[PDB]
Amino acid sequence: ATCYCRTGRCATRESLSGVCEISGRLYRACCR
Repeated sequence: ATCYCRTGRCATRESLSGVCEISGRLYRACCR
Protein backbone atom coordinates (compact mmCIF):
# COMPACT_ATOMS: atom_id res chain seq x y z
CA ALA A 1 0.00 0.00 0.00
CA THR A 2 1.63 3.16 -1.22
CA CYS A 3 0.44 6.39 0.49
CA TYR A 4 1.01 10.11 -0.11
CA CYS A 5 0.82 13.36 1.78
CA ARG A 6 -0.94 15.77 -0.64
CA THR A 7 -1.60 19.49 -0.36
CA GLY A 8 -4.87 19.16 -2.38
CA ARG A 9 -7.62 16.57 -2.76
CA CYS A 10 -6.56 12.96 -3.17
CA ALA A 11 -5.79 11.70 -6.71
CA THR A 12 -8.99 9.52 -6.68
CA ARG A 13 -9.26 5.82 -6.94
CA GLU A 14 -7.08 7.00 -4.04
CA SER A 15 -8.79 6.82 -0.66
CA LEU A 16 -8.26 9.42 2.11
CA SER A 17 -6.59 7.20 4.69
CA GLY A 18 -5.28 9.55 7.38
CA VAL A 19 -3.47 12.89 7.69
CA CYS A 20 0.07 14.23 7.75
CA GLU A 21 1.89 17.16 9.30
CA ILE A 22 4.38 19.15 7.29
CA SER A 23 5.62 22.55 8.51
CA GLY A 24 2.79 23.20 10.98
CA ARG A 25 0.12 22.24 8.52
CA LEU A 26 -2.21 19.29 8.13
CA TYR A 27 -2.81 17.67 4.74
CA ARG A 28 -4.47 14.58 3.30
CA ALA A 29 -3.10 11.13 3.34
CA CYS A 30 -4.17 9.35 0.21
CA CYS A 31 -3.35 5.72 -0.27
CA ARG A 32 -3.74 3.69 -3.42
